[PDB]
Amino acid sequence: DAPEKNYERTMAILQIESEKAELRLKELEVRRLMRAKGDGPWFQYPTIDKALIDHSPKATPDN
Amino acid sequence: SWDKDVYPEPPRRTPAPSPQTSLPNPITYLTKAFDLLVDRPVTLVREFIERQHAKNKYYYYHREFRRVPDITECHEKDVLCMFEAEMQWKRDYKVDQEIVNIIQERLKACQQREGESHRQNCAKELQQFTQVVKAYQDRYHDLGAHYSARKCLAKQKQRMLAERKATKEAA
Repeated sequence: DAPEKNYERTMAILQIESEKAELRLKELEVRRLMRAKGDGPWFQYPTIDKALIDHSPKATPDN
Repeated sequence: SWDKDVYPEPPRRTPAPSPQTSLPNPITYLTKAFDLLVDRPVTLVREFIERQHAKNKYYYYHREFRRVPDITECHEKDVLCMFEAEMQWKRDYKVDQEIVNIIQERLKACQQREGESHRQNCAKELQQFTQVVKAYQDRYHDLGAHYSARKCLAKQKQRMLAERKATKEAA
């Protein structure tokens, strides 16, 4: 291979791998913030549905 | 051939043959025999091969590297620039190594050709060798086997802070 081919192929390899490395660091920081705060779409543990609640006028008024 | 400025030789001064005795030395006969028997067939074969070279004259070139930005103007953890800076510094490192090798060849050739008086007659080559070894040692020594342009720049910053502190404490 030419030294041009090896050189610019190495530059493309380094761009792809540096982008993957910065994205892995971003992925870890996103996981840390979402587990700590719980305001993201991940770690949304289930709660109780409010559609199960019956809002009909019951037998006694104080409820 | 080569360049006589990068590889200097002082002019050859051979003395004239001044025979004092009457006995003929064998060396003139041996030089004539080496010219007739040996030098002329070698010259004929070299002329034949050189005439075969002249039938197809093509060329090889010297590889030019244009100057990319060095490691000082590369951002931290920016591999697309500091890769180019690292390769540039490694090529400059090979070049500086070969410069030191050329000056070693000058020192050794002076120590041979000046004979017994080489301690006087090779002070210029010794001073050039001392300068280039001092510069090479300030530039690339003690870096380690994982040498990089970051290591060399950190060594240069350490040496410059030492020089600046030695200047300020001598103010």
